[PDB]
Amino acid sequence: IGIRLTLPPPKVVDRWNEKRAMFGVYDNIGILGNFEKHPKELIRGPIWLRGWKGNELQRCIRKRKMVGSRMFADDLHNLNKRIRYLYKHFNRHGKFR
Amino acid sequence: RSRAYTPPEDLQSRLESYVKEVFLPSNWQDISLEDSRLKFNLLAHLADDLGHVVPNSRLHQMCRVRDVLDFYNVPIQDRSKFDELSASNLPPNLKITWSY
Amino acid sequence: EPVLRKVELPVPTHRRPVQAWVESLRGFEQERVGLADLHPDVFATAPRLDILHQVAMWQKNFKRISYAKTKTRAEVRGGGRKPWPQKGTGRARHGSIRSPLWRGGGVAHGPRGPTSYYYMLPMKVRALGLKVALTVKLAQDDLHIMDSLELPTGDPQYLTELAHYRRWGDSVLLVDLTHEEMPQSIVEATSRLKTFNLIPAVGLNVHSMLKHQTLVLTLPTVAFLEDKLLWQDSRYRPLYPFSLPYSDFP
Amino acid sequence: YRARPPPRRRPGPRWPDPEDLLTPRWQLGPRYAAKQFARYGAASGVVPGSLWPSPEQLRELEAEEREWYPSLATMQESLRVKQLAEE
Amino acid sequence: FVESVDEYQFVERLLPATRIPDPPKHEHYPTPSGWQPPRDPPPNLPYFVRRSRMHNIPVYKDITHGNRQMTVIRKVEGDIWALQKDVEDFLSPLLGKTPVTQVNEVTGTLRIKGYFDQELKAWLLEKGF
Amino acid sequence: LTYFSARKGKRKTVKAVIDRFLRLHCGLWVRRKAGYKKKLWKKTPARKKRLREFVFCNKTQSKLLDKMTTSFWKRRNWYVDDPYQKYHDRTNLKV
Amino acid sequence: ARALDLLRGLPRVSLANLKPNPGSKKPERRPRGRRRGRKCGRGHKGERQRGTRPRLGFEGGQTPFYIRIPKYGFNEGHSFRRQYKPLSLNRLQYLIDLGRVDPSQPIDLTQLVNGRGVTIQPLKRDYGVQLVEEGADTFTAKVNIEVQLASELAIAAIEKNGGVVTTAFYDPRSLDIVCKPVPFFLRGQPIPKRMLPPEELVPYYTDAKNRGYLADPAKFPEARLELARKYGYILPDITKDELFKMLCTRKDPRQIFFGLAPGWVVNMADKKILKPTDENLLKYYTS
Ligand SMILES: [Mg+2]
Ligand SMILES: [Mg+2]
Ligand SMILES: [Mg+2]
Ligand SMILES: [Mg+2]
Ligand SMILES: [Mg+2]
Repeated sequence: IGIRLTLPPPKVVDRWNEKRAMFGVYDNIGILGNFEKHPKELIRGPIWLRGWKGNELQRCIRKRKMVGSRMFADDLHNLNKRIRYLYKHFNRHGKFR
Repeated sequence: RSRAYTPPEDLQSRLESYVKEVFLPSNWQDISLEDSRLKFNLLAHLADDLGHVVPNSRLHQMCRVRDVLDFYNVPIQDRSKFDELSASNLPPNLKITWSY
Repeated sequence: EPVLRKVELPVPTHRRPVQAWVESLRGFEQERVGLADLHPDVFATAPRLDILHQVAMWQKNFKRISYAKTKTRAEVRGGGRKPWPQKGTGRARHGSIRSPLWRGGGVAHGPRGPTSYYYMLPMKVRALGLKVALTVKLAQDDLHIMDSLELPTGDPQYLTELAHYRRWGDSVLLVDLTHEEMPQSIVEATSRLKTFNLIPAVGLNVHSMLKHQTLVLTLPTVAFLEDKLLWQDSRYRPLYPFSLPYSDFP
Repeated sequence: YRARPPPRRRPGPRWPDPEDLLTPRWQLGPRYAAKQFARYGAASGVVPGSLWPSPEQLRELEAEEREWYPSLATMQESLRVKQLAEE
Repeated sequence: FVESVDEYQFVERLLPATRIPDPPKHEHYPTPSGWQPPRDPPPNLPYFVRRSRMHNIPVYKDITHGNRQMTVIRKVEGDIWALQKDVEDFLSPLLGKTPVTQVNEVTGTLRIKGYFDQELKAWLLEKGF
Repeated sequence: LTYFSARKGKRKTVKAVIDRFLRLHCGLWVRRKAGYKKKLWKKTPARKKRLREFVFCNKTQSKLLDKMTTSFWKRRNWYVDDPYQKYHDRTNLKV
Repeated sequence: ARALDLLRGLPRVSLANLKPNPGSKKPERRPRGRRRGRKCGRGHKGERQRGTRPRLGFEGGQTPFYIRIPKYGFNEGHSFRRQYKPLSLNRLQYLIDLGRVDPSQPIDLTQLVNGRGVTIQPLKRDYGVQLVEEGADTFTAKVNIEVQLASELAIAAIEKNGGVVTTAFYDPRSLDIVCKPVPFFLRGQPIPKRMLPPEELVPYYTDAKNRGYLADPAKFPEARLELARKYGYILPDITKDELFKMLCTRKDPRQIFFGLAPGWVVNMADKKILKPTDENLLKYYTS
C-alpha cells in the first residue's frame, strides 16, 4: 500500500530569504543602465547555454562544439551517439511533414 | 493615529477660512489649484488640522477648491469586520465569532 | 518651505501631470514635506495587468536553467546483448536488460541535460512593464516619494516603527539613485531587515515591486525613471546596439 | 537587505597574458590591439603607429590591387575593345 | 607616422541620433507629402488619439486568414465607446449598414472590418488628432 | 528533407527545388513545362507553343515547395533589370 | 481614466493575482484519456503510425513532382546579381518634411541611413539605393542626393526643383562602412579607399545622361538641358542661388566619407584623427 501513514515534516519556507527578497534585481540593467550590459550577461550556468535556448539536438551540437574538446572520453562518446540518434529521429521520424 | 474620519459641521467656514488665509474673492469654490505652492499650503493646512490627508491616488483629482470640499466630507470609517458585522444589528439567531 | 519637483520632460498637451506628496524619513511623524508632480505617461498609464504578467513571468523564467538530466537506454551501464533468444523461451522478446521497461533501465522521455529557458521580450515591453508597475503602485496608494533616504539614526527598529506609524505595509522596497551614494544610515538600517530592502535605481524590476507591498522612491530616482522610461517612447529603431556611440544617447 | 552592487563592465582594456594557454588566439593578435585602441583611445590602448600596414603588408596590398582591381584606363580600354569586336 | 589633428567635425555628421526629431515648422499645411501636425489646442472630444513615434496618425490595415481585411485604430486614450459610436456613424453611409467593430477597452484599440484606412486617417485629421 | 542539420541545427533547402522553380514574392511558384525540349519534330506547333510557357503551380505544389526551401528564398529581391519583377506584387485580387 | 479609479477599490496587485491575457495561452494537448490518446492521433498501424513516413517530396514511387520538371536557370546566378533598395521621391519628400533628412546638407547614403529612411544590408548583396520615379509630381524639394542608380524621370524631378543628382559606386566593403560608420570606427582600421566599378558598370558611371560620378563635368549641362527639354520645364541655373556651394560638393572617387580621407584613423575615444605621414602610405591611400 504505497501511501505513507504519518504526514511528513512541515516545509518551512522563508519567503524573506536573501535570494527571494533580492530576486529579479538587475533584470533591467540594460534599459535603465544605459545599455552597458544585456540581462543575458546576468545569468550563470553552463558556458554553452548562457543566453541561448535550443531544443535537445541543438543543445548537444552546441555543447559539443563549445566544450566538447575538454569533455571526458565516454561523455564525449555518449554525446556523439546522442547527436547521431537525435539526428536520425528529428530528421526521419514523426507525424508532420 | 486611526484612519477614522468624521467631517466637521463647520467645515465650510473652516475650509473657506484656510482658502482666505492662503490668499479671497467671491465664487471661491471655483479657484483652480494649478499653482503647486497654493495646493501644498492648502492641503497641508487641512491635513495638519483635520488629521485626514488627501492620498497620492487622489491628489491630482482636485483641480478646484470644490473638489477638496467634496473630499473632506466623505466619512472614512475604519474598523475591523468583526466590529462591522457585530454592529450591523444582527438578528437574535446570528452568532459570529472571530478565532483571531 | 516646500519641495516642489515640477516635471522636467515635456508632457503631452492633453494630459496633466499626476501629483504625489514628498515625505521624509528624518521625522518620525513628518510626512508631507513638499509635493512633487510626476509624468503621466510613466505614473498614470493604462492599468494593463497582462503586461505585468508578461514581464513577471519573463523575469522569473529567462535566467532559469534546469540541471535535471536522466540517463537514456544507451547511457545506462551494460545491457549490450540479448538476455535470452528471440523465440525458443516462453518469455517476452527482449533486446537488452536496460530497455525502459526493465527495473534499472533507461528513461524513455526524461529530462535531458541542462536546458535553458532563455527568451527576451522586446525592450519596449519590459519598459512598459516598469511603467505599469509604477502607475499601479501609485493608484493603489502604495507609492511614497522621499527627498532623500536619510534617517536620524541607524537602528532597524526606528525604520520599522516609522513604517508602522505611516501604515506602509509588511515589506518596503526602498530605491535610491546609485549604489555608491546611498546614505550610511539607511544602509545600516536595511542591511539587517528581512523585508525592507535597499536597491539602486538600476536594480528596479517588476518582480520585486509586486513582491513588496510598498515602494519608496526618492526624487532623483523619480527624475531618473521618467528619463529612462520616456526615452523608449520617441526613439528610433536601432541601427546598432545602444552600447555603441550615438549622436545623443548617454 | 541591501542589493549587492550592480554588475558593470571593466573600465579599460583587457590585455590577456600571451604565455597562457587558455587565452584564445583572437585575443592576442594585432586586430585585438587595434580594436582595443578603437574602444579605449590612445591613453589606454596601444602605440598608434601599429594601425597602418607595415611595408610587407603594404606590398602585399599593392600586389593584390595590381592583380584584381584595374585602373579606369585599362577598364575603359577593354570596353573599347569589346565594343569594337562585338560591333 | 602619426600626426593627430582635430578635424573630427566630419565624424560628428556620421553619428545617428537616437531620439526621432520633432518635425520642423512649415509655412503652410498640409506638407507636400500630405503630413499635417496635430492641432493646438487638443479638441474637446470625450476621446483622444495619440500620434505614433513618427508623428503619423495610427490607423493600420490588418489581414488575417488571407481574407479578413480589417483596420485598427490604435493609440486611443479616453472613452473608446464614443469613438466607436462616431466611427460607426461615419462609416455607415459608406456601407449602408453599421460597420462591424470590436473595441478593446484594455489596450485601447478599435477594430473595424474592411479596409477604411485612408478614410479614417482623413477623418481623424479633420477631427484634429 | 533535413529538418535539423548536424552542424547548425537549421533547416536545409532542397536544391533540386531551387534548380527547377521560381518563387515569386506573392507565393506563386513558376515552372517550365516537362518535355519542352524533347522530340520537337513530332509535336504540333500549338503544342510546342504550349510547352514553351512559364506555368504557375498548384496550391499544394506551392505549399510543398515552400516547405522544401527556407526563408532566404522567400525574401524580397530588388534586382537591377529583373525580367520577373513586375510579377512579384499581386495586383487587384478580390480574394 | 476611470480605470485607475477602479484600482483604488481593488486589493493590491501581487504575485498571487496575476493572470495571462485570455487567448494568450492555448492549452497543451497531451495523449491521456479517452479522447486525446488511445491511438493518440496516429491512426491505424501502418507506416505513419510507426513513425516512418518517407521524406518530403516522395510520391510513393512515381517520379516526384519536383523532379519530373526540367531544370531551368531561374535562380542561376542569384547571389552575384546586384540589388538596389528603392527610395521613391514620395518617400524622400516624406523624410524631408518630418526633419529626418536635412536637405540643406548633402544627402549621402549615411544620411538616409541615420534618418532611417532606407534600411540597406550589404550582406544579401544590396549595392545601395536606387532612386525611383514614384511621386515625381508632388516632389517639391531642393536637394543634393548621391544615389547609386537613378531613373531619368527621378533625375528630372530633382533637377527641376533646383536639385543635383549624382550616381556614386560602392564596393560591398565600402557600402558596409558607409551605411553604419560608427561600428567601423570601433574596428580600429584606417579608412579604406572605395574601389572603382567593375567593367559592367564603368559605362554606367561614366555617362553624363545618368549623372555618373566618373563622367565629365563638361557634358552635364547638355544632359540637364536635354531632360529639361524632354519633360517640359525651364532648367534653373544652380549657380545663382545661395545653396550653390552646398549643391556642388561631391566627394571624389576613392573617398568613402565626406570630409575625411582614406588612410585616416578615427579615434572615437578622445575625439582625434590620426593621419599617416609616411610616403609609401600616402602613395597607397591617395592612389
Ligand atoms: Mg549500449
Ligand atoms: Mg536490438
Ligand atoms: Mg533508472
Ligand atoms: Mg537508472
Ligand atoms: Mg497584421
